[PDB]
Amino acid sequence: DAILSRHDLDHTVRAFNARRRHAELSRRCLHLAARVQVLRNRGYALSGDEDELKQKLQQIDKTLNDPAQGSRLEELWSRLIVLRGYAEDLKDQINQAGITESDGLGEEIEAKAKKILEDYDKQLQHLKKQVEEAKKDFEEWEKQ
Amino acid sequence: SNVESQQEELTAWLDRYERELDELYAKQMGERTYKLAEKLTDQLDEMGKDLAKMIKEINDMSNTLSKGSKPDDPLTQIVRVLNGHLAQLQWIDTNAAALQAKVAAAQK
Amino acid sequence: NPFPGPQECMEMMFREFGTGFEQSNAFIQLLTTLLVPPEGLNDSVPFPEWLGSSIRTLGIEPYVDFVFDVFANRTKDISDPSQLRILRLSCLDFVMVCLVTFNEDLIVLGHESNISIDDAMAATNLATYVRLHPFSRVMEWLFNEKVITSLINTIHQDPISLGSASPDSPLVVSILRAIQVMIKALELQETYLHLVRPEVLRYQGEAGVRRKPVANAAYSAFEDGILSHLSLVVDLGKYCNLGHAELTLACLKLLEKISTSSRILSAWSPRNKAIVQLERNGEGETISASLSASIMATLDPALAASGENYRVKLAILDFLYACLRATPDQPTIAHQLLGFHCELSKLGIEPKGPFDMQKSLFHSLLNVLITLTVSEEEQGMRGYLVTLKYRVLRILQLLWKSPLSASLVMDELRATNFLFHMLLREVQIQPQLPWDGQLVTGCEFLLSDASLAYIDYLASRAAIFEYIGKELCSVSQNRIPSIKRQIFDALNGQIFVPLTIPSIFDFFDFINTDYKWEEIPSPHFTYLKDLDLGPCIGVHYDIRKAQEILALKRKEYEHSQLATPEFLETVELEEKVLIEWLTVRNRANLLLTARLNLLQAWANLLLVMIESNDFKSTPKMAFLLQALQAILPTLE
Amino acid sequence: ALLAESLRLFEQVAGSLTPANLTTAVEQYISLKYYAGAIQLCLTVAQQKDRGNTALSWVNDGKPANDSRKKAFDERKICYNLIHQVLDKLESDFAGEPELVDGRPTLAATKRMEAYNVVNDSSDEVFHFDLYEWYIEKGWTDRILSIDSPHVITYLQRLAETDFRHAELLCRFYTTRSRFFEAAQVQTNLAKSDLNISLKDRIILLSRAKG
Amino acid sequence: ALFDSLLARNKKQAEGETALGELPSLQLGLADLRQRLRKL
Amino acid sequence: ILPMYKLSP
Amino acid sequence: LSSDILAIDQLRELVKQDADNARLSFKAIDNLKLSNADLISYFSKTADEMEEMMKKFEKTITEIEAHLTGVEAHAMAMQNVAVDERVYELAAVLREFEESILKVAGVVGGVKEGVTELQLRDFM
Repeated sequence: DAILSRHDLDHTVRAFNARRRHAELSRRCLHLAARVQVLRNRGYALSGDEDELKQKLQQIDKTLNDPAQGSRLEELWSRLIVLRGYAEDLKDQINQAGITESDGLGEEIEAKAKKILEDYDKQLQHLKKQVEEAKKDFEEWEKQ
Repeated sequence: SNVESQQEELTAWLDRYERELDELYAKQMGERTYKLAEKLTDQLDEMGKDLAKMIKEINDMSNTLSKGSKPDDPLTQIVRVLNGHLAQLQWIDTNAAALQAKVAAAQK
Repeated sequence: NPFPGPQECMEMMFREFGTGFEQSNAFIQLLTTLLVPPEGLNDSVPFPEWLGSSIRTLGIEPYVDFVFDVFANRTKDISDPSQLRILRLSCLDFVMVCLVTFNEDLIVLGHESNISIDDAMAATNLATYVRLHPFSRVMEWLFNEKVITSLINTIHQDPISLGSASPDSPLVVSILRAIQVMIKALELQETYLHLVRPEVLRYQGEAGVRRKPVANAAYSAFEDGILSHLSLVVDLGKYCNLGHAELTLACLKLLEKISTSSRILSAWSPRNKAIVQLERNGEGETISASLSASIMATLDPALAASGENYRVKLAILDFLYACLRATPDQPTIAHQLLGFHCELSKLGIEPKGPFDMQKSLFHSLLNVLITLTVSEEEQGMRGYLVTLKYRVLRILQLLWKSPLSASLVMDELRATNFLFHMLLREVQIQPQLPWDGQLVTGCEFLLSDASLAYIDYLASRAAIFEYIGKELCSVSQNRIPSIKRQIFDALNGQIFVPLTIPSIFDFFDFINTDYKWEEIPSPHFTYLKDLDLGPCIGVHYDIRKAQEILALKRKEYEHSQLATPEFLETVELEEKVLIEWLTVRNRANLLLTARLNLLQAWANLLLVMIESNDFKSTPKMAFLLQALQAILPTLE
Repeated sequence: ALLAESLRLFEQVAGSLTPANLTTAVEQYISLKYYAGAIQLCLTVAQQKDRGNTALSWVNDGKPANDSRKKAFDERKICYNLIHQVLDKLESDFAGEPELVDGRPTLAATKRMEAYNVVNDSSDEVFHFDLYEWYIEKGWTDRILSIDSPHVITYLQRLAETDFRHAELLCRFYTTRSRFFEAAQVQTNLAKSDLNISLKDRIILLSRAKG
Repeated sequence: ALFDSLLARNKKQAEGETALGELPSLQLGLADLRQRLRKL
Repeated sequence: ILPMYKLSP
Repeated sequence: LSSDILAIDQLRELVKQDADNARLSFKAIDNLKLSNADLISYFSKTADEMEEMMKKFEKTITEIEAHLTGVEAHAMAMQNVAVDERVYELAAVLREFEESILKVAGVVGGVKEGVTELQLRDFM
């Protein structure tokens, strides 16, 4: 209980918090790392590999700043809201089968299914780690 | 705590650099492309966030539609865990296939 | 120049028209109406190409930019919930009117063949269309966190309000419009990111344009911004108990598309989050109960294709099919909805649960399937019943083939005598019984939709034969004659509860060469004879590959200036015959592969029956001779 | 040593020789029986006027008229027409002469084999097509058949599709090599065609295809 | 508490966040999932 | 357990 | 806890590269107060990285489309229709997962043995 209480609350929050702090500090780091390449390198002689950088930047920027690509999301959202309203309506209509649902679901096979699931999880973890090892052990041979 | 204090030294210093930065500004007083690069790199984060919101809402609608008189039930539980297993199994399969492919290279 | 530079006066006026709700909604409606073309709801984007060419403005973008900024920021100053709902509905309608006015196939064919095959003249037209159309700006805004946050806040509402609200309530309409916008965005995100972003970036780099980004680079796709919301699926599932057909179908389609994605299921199951989110207060149980109560609702015989109940049933079946076909090895929400305990790489059943008491979604499907009669008199061999049973059988096969959910399913099936119900529901096929009032020998049969129902019935028979063979093999390897006797009796043509049924040899009526599905009457085709189906062709002959060729040939003939007006009708009728020729060839190939699969299944069943048979041979000599007589003409 | 070094000097400025000089060179090479060499110069001058191989992308697309790539084909052909010019005086000088005294090949027959190895081995297939087109115009039928290059199969296959009398050779090409099925495969597919062929010819085609 | 942790993990999984890549994945289940499994 | 699944027509 | 390990492991390598990238920036300023060719790789790297994140966005979008298109059908059937039948589904799923795992296992074993083959051929 103590271990679980520690993990489930004290550590999870610090993990997430630390990750967001990393992201923020990554942004700040790039911002500074960007200004450094501005003020000091403002000697007008900025070229060479810059072209390639702004080429890539222009390519990705052009790919992003498209009407269709930007429009697809907006279309999708409404396209979702349609189903939202439709589903909510059709749900409210068939919002009567509650006892059948709760009692229908509550059963015994569920307990067995949970067990089978845990077993699957174990087998899966084992396989995953086995493959991981198979990779790590191969990248060795990749050098020799 | 180490990872947590590393986000204290490498923050106070990041704040410390700003003085030498303002000093550099002070020196220069006596670009937009990068500023475009940062916003360009930053803009997609919002898209990721919005996309995440969308996915969450879709999950909400599907889950609530399929079942909405007992959200604390063991069905959606099995569904979710079982999805997890599906994903992990897919990962295993794909990566294993990749390693299998990697061996053909050694078959020279 | 409203009586100060124009760039400032325009924004001042926009902000002045932003204070309040009445004027804002009126301006939004006016803009939406103005964006409609005069021909009604494809080229000639509904606005002048020289709109704002005098001043240094991006055209019509400022309008959409201000609308999005308002809808994203100033939605908190509205106290009256009705005003907020009306404003959100107006914004969603504006977004839909802006998105539906975007050409997808046109831009695809342009980027494909315009610069690579066609000249560079029309390229400028498509470039101007893609640069001036506001679809790109809408898509860029869709990647913002404010938009998705407002959307999920609008969709996240208490259930009591929707329950007490009227079907024409603005909340339901706004939710429907939002779901439709989300669907359109999920559909067009790929097309945008492919054929909009690079062109716009290249244009901005070449020419001089000042634009402010409003998208997040981190959100590489639309799913990244919505994968952080867990209550969305819960709300979508709870909204299924409302009865609204349109809203229910929209929510089902949204959930299907979500389950069909990959990044969402990779983030959920990298333990898991959805299974625990749907098992907080028994949401899965009530969702399954509502789905069961819905599928059990009868349909209107008159409104076969218009019955909203049948549409909801088909939507639920398609959702289940898509959720089970994707990632079958790893469990999903479908297993939880069916009444299984989704565990990590393992399943199970709980005591006294809904699935243990034979009251769940799977048992409801079994019941509605065994209590379904397709044999009718007025028409006979209906189509939508066939489609429903075909979908049910596909779902059953997907559940069976999955080894993670195979043993328990087979046990539950053999514990209720499902094969017996299926056999009792079987019906014999003959060349006299018409399909939906239409006879099979008619030439229009290959062109009508009865071919789909016929293929579905063939696949159903094949699946039933495969299941019977698998169950017979299982009972034989289990070395228990308690069920072998009943199996043989069902195969002999008798049932001891005696009820008789047609033997397996009776169902061997699908092999018939009188129809001549292989032979096809080839017209004269005095012209277009050299046009082959090379680029048309998984036997699937595309019709557009030949349509483009015949169109180019007609254009060349017209340019030749040799009796172009008279001989045009000949080419027209030749094309109208070639399209039906292609459709008939496709239908014939489908029927042939279906017959092949059915024959393979029947042969496998017969082999499994003959091999695993401890009963005497002298009594079965009659059936042996009958099978020999039946196959003699087939081999000949 | 003089002609071999002259050839080295010409190939260097190949991407820059004027048709007037290239001719004067080939004219002299023929006087000195330097057949195989002169052919190699013209082939080399061709490739260096069009390194990107636009005469291929021009003919492969099939007769794009009113095009800038006409330069590529036309300039390449000035060299090809000279190759044809050499191959004529080759046979003329060694006209009807046998390829051997008993045991020993003639040096006349050697300069013949040296010449037709440069031609048959070249990787310029636009040159091969223009060469096969010119062999027919001279009635050298049995010459096309003997060629074992795979550029001849593409030429004859692409011409059989719209010319009955060229599909004839492709069928003859296969039958001298004893690829009998491949011939009947064309003869049958030709009788079933949409081409302007008389019925009594289609009777011959199917009768040969049956054999 | 194992299956519980499996849920909890698979729950926190499909819920954000700002991790520079890992966005929440949509859950399927049952019908679509079986086919999605078979398409492996 | 089988109220309606019985084969009693 | 084992799941918590990978969390820190990620957080470890993250702050470490952020430590270096924030360090590479100060040494440039400390050099100035008393590397321009180096940060180019860093920016181009961020670009190269994001270049795929966009593709991920496209992928997820296409999936979302493909999914909601299914949601439509599910609702389209659910409206049209308007416990024990779905219990069979769970079993049908699990018995199929067993098979899928057993399928994957073969691939894994094949790989592993395939690697040990080369490992052997190395010192053999």
